[PDB]
Amino acid sequence: AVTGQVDVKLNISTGCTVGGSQTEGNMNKFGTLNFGKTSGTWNNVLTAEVASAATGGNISVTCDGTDPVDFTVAIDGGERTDRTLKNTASADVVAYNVYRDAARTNLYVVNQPQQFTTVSGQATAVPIFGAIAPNTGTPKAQGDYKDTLLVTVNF
Amino acid sequence: AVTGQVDVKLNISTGCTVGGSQTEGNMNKFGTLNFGKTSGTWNNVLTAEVASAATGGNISVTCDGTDPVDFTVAIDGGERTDRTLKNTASADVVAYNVYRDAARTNLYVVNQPQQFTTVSGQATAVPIFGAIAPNTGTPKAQGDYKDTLLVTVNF
Amino acid sequence: AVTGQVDVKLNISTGCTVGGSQTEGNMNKFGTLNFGKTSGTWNNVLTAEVASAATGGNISVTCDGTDPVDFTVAIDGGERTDRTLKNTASADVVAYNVYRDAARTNLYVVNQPQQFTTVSGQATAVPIFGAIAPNTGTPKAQGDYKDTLLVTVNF
Amino acid sequence: AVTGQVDVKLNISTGCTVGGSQTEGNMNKFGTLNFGKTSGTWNNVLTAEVASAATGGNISVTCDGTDPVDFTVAIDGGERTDRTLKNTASADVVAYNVYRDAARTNLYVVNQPQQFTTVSGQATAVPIFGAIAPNTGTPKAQGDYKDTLLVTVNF
Repeated sequence: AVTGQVDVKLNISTGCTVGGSQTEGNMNKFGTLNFGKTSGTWNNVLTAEVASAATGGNISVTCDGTDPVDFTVAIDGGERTDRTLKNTASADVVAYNVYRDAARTNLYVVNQPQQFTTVSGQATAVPIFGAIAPNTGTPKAQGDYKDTLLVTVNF
Repeated sequence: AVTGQVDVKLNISTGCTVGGSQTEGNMNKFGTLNFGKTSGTWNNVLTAEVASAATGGNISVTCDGTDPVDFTVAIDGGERTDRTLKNTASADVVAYNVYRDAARTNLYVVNQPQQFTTVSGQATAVPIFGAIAPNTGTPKAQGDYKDTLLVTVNF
Repeated sequence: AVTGQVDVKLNISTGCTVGGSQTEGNMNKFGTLNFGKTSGTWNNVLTAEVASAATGGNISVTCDGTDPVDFTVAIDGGERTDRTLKNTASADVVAYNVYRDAARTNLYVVNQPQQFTTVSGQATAVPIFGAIAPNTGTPKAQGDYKDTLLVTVNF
Repeated sequence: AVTGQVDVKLNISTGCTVGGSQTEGNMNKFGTLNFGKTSGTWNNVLTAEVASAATGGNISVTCDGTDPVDFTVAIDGGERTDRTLKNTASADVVAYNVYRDAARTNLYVVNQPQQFTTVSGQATAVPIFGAIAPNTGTPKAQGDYKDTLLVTVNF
């Protein structure tokens, strides 16, 4: 019998809120990274942007304050922690990655706070740009591949 | 701490691929819209066609299927979202537009899926015809003007 | 082309001057009406006096003459013309008013010359007493609320 | 025509409020310092405490916050600026003073911020102890003597 304590805390004072999300039960549904349909072996880098579940556009984070606030954005490694989509039925995997800029260069490194700014009376967008490498080796099995990345807007 | 979910998806079954592109790092380099050299004030509409980065000709989209597939083409508004080329050093801008037909009539409207057909055993070309209005007012500063339009072949 | 005339005039002879002001560029900075810090919903009437920008005390108007001079004081309605402070970022407003006497009774009516006396070898103070009504309804958003009342010492 | 600017400000964020007051029109009525009845020449120091206009007891200042807040209290010199009560009809004056502690030692010096503490979930009382010197010289005229001290709770 090892009984222990867990201090719970919350500082209600002046915070920042994330728009574009829908409450799926008790977990915020931020959006979808829909690469679309594809064949077994694709030569072009499959690429799609996150579509917020609430509006359809990009996640719009706004801060409830007057002065500028510097908030951070961190995305985790997905269900299996290595950013791989898994086929619903078979065990095939599809490696992918999420970048922050339009040219697939600034990668949202696993469990890292990619910095962000937010200004007076405005909603800043959180671009989560997906990208998949060209698979020109083995044709992955037919079906639907999925993953649930947990995006962590933290301060 | 606002943690949220982003569902990632990919339907590997029977897709369409875009030829004529080169993988620039992790972003597909589709081509170049080279208007060429010009003077400060041009009276003629400057006009050039996209040159695929892989072959030099037009982007050739082919679909990996037997039955005809109807795929769409969407081009965005460029780096600044208003189709303006920017001088590398100064802040001068050069407004332009991309059309689909040879007579500069069917405009690729910003973020719009201009429809396209593709047939059995064939590669369909994606004509991205550039066009710039005659500037007979103020002479833009010397140098190189650039823009990076993101073409979005989606299904 | 409607060209018209604007007669400019100035009577240099024997005038009155306002002390306690600092020249902000080409506009006389008379002072500050600092109500201080407050919570979303205040039950007490928030009340503060003008603090001259030059000395810190009350605006001291003196007249350059020997015989008594009767000069007037007029304050306008603020930036939006209805005496409301505006949040720097959001569009929330905070209604207020400026009175002349210590008991918040003699109101400086919008664009009205509240009379004043000035005597031999003396500086008369211009009490601009601010007052804000008790807001016990809706909590205004966090941040800084501002307004710039133009005080018009005229003869 | 000397037109000038008066910057108005208010920081709505997390403030402190004063209880025990009643809004007399647009001016907070804090209380009454009632020395009571007296004869022309009194040998004993006349002494009474402030009675809040809202409850009848002492002014109870509470701060709308969790952590302790250090607020200040400043009282001015009365209507004539020398702490003298004036007869309603005649010009006789009665010098007095307001102290902070029960032994008439810690004087609320004119226009001075006598410091104060306020703690979690509590209302701190503001003791305004009045005191009048023994007049054993000239008998002041009959009638009612009054004064209106402006108490300034500031942060």
